[PDB]
Amino acid sequence: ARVKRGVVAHRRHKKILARAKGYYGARSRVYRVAFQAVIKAGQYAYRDRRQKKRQFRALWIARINAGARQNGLSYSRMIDGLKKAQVIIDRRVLADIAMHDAVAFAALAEKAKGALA
Amino acid sequence: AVQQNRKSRSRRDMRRSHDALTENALTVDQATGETHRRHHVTKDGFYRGRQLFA
Amino acid sequence: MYAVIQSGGKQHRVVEGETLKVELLKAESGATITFDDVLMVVNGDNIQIGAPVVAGAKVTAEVIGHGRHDKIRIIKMRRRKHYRKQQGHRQWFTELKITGISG
Amino acid sequence: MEVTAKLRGAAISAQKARLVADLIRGKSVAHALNILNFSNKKAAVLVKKALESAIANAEHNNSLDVDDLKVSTIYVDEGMSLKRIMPRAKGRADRITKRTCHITVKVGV
Amino acid sequence: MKTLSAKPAEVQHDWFVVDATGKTLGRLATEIARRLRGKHKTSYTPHVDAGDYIIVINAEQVQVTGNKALDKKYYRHTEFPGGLKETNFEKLVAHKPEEIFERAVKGMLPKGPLGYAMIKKMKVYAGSEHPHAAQQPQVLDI
RNA sequence: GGGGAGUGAAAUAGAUCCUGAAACCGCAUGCAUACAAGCAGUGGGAGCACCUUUGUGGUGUGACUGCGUACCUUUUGUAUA
RNA sequence: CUAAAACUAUGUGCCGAAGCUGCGGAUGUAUACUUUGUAUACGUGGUAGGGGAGCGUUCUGUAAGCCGAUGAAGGUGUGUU
Ligand SMILES: [Mg+2]
Ligand SMILES: [Mg+2]
Ligand SMILES: [Mg+2]
Ligand SMILES: [Mg+2]
Ligand SMILES: [Mg+2]
Ligand SMILES: [Mg+2]
Ligand SMILES: [Mg+2]
Ligand SMILES: [Mg+2]
Ligand SMILES: [Mg+2]
Ligand SMILES: [Mg+2]
Ligand SMILES: [Mg+2]
Ligand SMILES: [Mg+2]
Ligand SMILES: [Mg+2]
Ligand SMILES: [Mg+2]
Ligand SMILES: [Mg+2]
Ligand SMILES: [Mg+2]
Repeated sequence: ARVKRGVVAHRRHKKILARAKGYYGARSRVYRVAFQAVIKAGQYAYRDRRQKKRQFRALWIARINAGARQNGLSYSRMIDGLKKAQVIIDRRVLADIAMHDAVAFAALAEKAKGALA
Repeated sequence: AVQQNRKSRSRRDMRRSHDALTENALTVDQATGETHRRHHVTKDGFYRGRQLFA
Repeated sequence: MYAVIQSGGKQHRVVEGETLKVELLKAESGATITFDDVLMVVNGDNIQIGAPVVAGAKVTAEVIGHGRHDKIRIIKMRRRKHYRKQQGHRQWFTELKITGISG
Repeated sequence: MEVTAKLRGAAISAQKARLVADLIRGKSVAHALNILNFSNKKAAVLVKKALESAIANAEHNNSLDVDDLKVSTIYVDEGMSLKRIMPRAKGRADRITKRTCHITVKVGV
Repeated sequence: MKTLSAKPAEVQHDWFVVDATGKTLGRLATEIARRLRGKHKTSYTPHVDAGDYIIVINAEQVQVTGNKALDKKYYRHTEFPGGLKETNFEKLVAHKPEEIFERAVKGMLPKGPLGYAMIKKMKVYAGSEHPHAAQQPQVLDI
């Protein structure tokens, strides 16, 4: 039962090289280099699934800060005031309202201010 | 004495970006009608109204 | 008409006719669900903010179907330690369409 | 419609012939013939042979007019090498590859 | 829904003039850089230049506290074997007040193509007059 | 050496002649690229081009941006120069 | 950076991890009743190393069967599980 390694080996190399399209030089042509390139890409993607949620929350907090400082507060005091008024809108929606609807955001800032005083 | 890394195919084509050829100065001798290299005797021995080796 | 609703542990800002994906639901494809824990309603310089809920506000939606997102590939590796591991993932979702916002 | 001519097995390397092929790509047939006539390069003779053959094919088998023709396509490919041995100093031996090319011309109006 | 980025084609930079007479240098530089980057706008996007233009006038009337007018050193290297060059704050302010704001503000910005493109919107003039009267700047009381 | 003609079911079955992969090397089209510093990806993300529908679609490219020093072996311990 | 953007003392907020909570999914062990089906609970970082369960490859029987010139194996793309 002599077994030849021609078809399965060729298909494995082919599948690894099909996942390396767009890479530069030997990284999309040479199996040894493309294999390390695909593994490192998977590692990077695993770590950036975690980092994406931090980056987006930082962006929401910055936009809410910009919106609150036009209404007379800092981010800290608006978030504290909204928590003291039992408003539970999260930051993803607050940043949306800051970026698209200035009147409703002024209403929210007034509610927070009233809660603080 | 020798390289430590092979040269990418891009840096090898970047060096050859000065390797192109140019044309020569060719004119029409309407004394005879033919094309010839400017300032040179034609293939059959004509130049500016004279013939060598008739 | 821009209401704010809760679903699947997250919050959404919706209008009428909008189609959106949320986490998997138990409801049946073709049924009708109703969100009656509404956080804010804006109808144009008329703004109802819930503390934490707007009292008599309704948002109705229809279940179009259930599906899966595209495949994600998880790769764990430890260099120089003889350790590699790989996994696949597709996440489930329910697709809703917003029918009415009461206010 | 393009009319083709092939010159397979030229005894020159493709890198040397590509320089002459770059000079006439896309030009009128008479202008390219002039360029090739007044060149001091060795690849110019082979490229002129292939171009003359393509013009003759276009006018004989396809019956086209010549003053309207153009060098629409031209490219050079590599052929098969000849392997030889060169004795070096102190008993060492080097390998010499003698290279070949294929010229392809396509003439069209 | 999702968080949208600002489109560069929809961005609108505005023009402001700020007077520097009798002002601490760094406490002005932080405001200038915050306006140059666009952090005061609710459309702020870290990969988009949504900032504003600033004009500084009377750049030679800016101040430092303590003993820094004589003791703060500015350095340079020409990249020749001994080419380190040194100057003062007070020698440099009576001779090139544009470079003091250049350094103070550029140190407070990102370091890459977008940071190079933001510093272009700062215009520093030593005297009371600027040439950009056609742009209609506003008086920003920083 | 080729282009027609002709044979043959087939001529990129034409004698280096069944099938005809990869490394490597060209020609053509689309997009990007000559003020900007590093394992070349990854998370975002504008614009353009082509398909298509009246799209919160598909395909290619990727300005700008956060993070990020190959693999194996041997070691107390390696981006390791 | 100088009545600080330093130091000491006090207070009120906020940011901040793959920690914890929320929502969806997989899996190990033990238990409870059907009597094999789900709940409940605790768990699920790993080198040397031990245990368990699988994919694919060539060949023999099943096979004088089943698919194939209305196109097999092989090669090259696309879509999907
Ligand atoms: Mg090239
Ligand atoms: Mg000898
Ligand atoms: Mg064929
Ligand atoms: Mg063959
Ligand atoms: Mg440029
Ligand atoms: Mg460099
Ligand atoms: Mg050692
Ligand atoms: Mg040692
Ligand atoms: Mg280390
Ligand atoms: Mg080195
Ligand atoms: Mg907190
Ligand atoms: Mg977290
Ligand atoms: Mg955990
Ligand atoms: Mg769970
Ligand atoms: Mg484990
Ligand atoms: Mg654990």
